[PDB]
Amino acid sequence: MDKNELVQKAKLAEQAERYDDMAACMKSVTEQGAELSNEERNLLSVAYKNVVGARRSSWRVVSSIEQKTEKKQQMAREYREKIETELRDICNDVLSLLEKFLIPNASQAESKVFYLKMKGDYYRYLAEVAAGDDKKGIVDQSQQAYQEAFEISKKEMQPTHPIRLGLALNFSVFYYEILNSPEKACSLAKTAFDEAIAELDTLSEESYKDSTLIMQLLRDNLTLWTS
Amino acid sequence: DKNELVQKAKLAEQAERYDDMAACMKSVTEQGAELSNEERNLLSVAYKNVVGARRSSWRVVSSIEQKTEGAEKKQQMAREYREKIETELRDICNDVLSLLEKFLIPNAAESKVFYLKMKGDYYRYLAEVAAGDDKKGIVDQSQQAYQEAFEISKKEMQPTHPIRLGLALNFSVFYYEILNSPEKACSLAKTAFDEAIAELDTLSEESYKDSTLIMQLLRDNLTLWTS
Amino acid sequence: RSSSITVGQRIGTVYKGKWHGDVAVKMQQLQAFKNEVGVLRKTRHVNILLFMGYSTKPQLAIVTQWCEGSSLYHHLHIKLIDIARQTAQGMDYLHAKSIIHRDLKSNNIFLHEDLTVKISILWMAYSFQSDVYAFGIVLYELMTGQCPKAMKRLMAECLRPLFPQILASIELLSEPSL
Repeated sequence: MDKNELVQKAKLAEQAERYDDMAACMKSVTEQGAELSNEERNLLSVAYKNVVGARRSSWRVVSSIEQKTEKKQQMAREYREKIETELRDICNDVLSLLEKFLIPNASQAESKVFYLKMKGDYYRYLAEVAAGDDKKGIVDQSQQAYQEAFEISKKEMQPTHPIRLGLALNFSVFYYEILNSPEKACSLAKTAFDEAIAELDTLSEESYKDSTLIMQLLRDNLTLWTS
Repeated sequence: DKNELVQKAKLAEQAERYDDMAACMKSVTEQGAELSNEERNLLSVAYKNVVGARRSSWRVVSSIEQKTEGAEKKQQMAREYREKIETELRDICNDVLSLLEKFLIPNAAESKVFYLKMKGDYYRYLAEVAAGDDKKGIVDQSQQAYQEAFEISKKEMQPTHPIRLGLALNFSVFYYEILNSPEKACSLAKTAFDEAIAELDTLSEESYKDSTLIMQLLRDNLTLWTS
Repeated sequence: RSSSITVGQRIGTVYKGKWHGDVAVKMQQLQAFKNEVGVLRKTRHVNILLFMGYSTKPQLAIVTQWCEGSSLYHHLHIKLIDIARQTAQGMDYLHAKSIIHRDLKSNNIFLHEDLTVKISILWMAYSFQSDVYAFGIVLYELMTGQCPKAMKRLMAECLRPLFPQILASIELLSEPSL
C-alpha cells in the first residue's frame, strides 16, 4: 500500500470504470500521503465525482417517477430513501476525509482553492437531496465554502489559470439551481468570463484547452440563465 | 409480494441500478415458478448487465498485465486485481448458476432452452477468466448444456422463434473463441444464419425487428472469422 | 436541463458568404473563369461541391454551398474507406461526363458535417489516369495519416485502374437484450 503504486492502482480501477473501488483506493492514498499534486489530485476528484454522478442520475429519475405516476407506487420512496442514504453516507465520507486531511494540509493557493471549492460542491449534491430543514444548513455550509474559495482564488489564481474558472461556474450554479437569482448568476459568471477574456492572450498551455472549454460552459450556462 | 418485486426490478432498471436488480430477481427466483416472458427478461437483464461490467474490467486489466514492463510489483497490482476481479466474477457466476440450476432447471417448455442457454453464457464468461486445465471441464459441461438445449431447437417452436436465434448464436462462439476452431464455428454460424435468412419470416412484429438485429451480428462474426 | 451576395470572412480568393444562406465564394482570367463555370454547370452530384452560380460584377465570382468542417488535408495533417468510396464516387461522375479534374488532392476534398465528401507536386503523376494517381495519394493520406490488404493493393494499382473498377473494388472491400 503506497502512493507510488496507487498513482497507477486507482487509474486501474478508473480504466476498468469500477469507480467505487477507485474511491477506496484514493482514500488510502489520501490518509497515507496528505497531498496530491496537480495530476494525481484528478484521481481523487474523478473517483468521488463519478460515484455521486451515478447516484444523482438514479435519484433524479426515481424521484421524477415518484411524482409522475399517481398509493401502490410507494415502493419508489423506499428505493429513493436507499439512494439518498447512500449518497448522504458517501458525502459524509468525503466531508470527513476532506475536512480532516484536505483542509489542514493546504500549502499552496492551488490546494486551498481546490479543496474549498470541492467542499462546496459536495454540499451542493447534499442540497439536491435536502428538504428545507436540512437544506438551510447545507446551503449555508456550501455558501461559506464557495465564498472562502472565491476570496483566495480572486487574489491568488489569475484567470489565466483554470481552477478559478470551474470554481466560478459551479459557484454560479449554486445560486441558479438552489437559490435562483439570475442577477447573481450573471454577476459571477459574466464578470469571471469578462476577466478571462481579458486574460485570453495569456492562458497557459493546458489552459488553452481547459480554460476555453470552461469558458464555453460559461457561455452555455449564461445562455440558459439569460433565458 | 412477488409482483411487487417485479415492480422493484423495473424501478431498479429505470434507476440504472443493476446490482440491486440482481438481488431482486434472485429473491423472485426462490419461488420456483416458471417466469412469464417479461418476468423472464427481467431475470436475464439483471445478471446479464451485472457480469458485463466485471468482464470489461477483467479485459482491461488482463490487457494491462500483458502490456506491463519492468519490476514485479506493478504487474503484482494487476495480479491482485485479477485475483480480486476473477473471484468477484466467479462468486457472481456461481451465485446465478446455483439459482439457475436449482430453481430454473427442475421446474423448466422453451424455458428449458432459455435456462440452459443462460447456464452456458455464464460458463463462457468463467472460461474467459479460467487458467490451468479446469478451463476444459467448465467448457465441456457448458457444451453439454448447449447440446441439451439444441436437442429441443426444433421440437417446440419455429426456426426463427427468438430464443432459438440466441441459442444458435452463442453456441457458435463456444467453438470459435477458446475451443479455437473457427472453421467449425463458421459452419454453425453460416448454417444458422442462412436458415434464418432463407426463412425470412418470424412469429410476431416484435420478433421481426429483433431477428433483423441478430443476423447482422452473425454476418459480422462470419466476416471477421477466417479473415 | 442542468449543468456543472454578402461577402464576409476571408477563408483562404475564398470567402464565407451569404446568399440564401451560407455559401462559399471564390472571388486570360476571364477565360479561366468562363471554363470553371462552364464545367461546374455540368456537375450535379452529392460528392461534387454544389455550384450555385456566378457573378461578373463588382468582381468575378463563383458561389457554392458552404461546407462546415474542413478539408481532408486539414483533418489529416470504416470512415476512411467511406471517404475513399465517396471520393471515387464523384471522380467517376466527373469522368463519365468527360471531365478531368487535374488538381485532386486532400485540400480540394471538403468533409461536409464530417460525413459527406465534396470535391501541387505530391498528387501529380493529363488523362483519367492522372486523377487516378492523385486519388491514390489520397488513399495514402487516408491510410497513413501522412488497413485491408485489398486496399494496399488498390493503392498500388492507382499509384492504372479507372474509377468504376476502383469503386467496385472499394465497395467489395454478442447478444442484445430487451
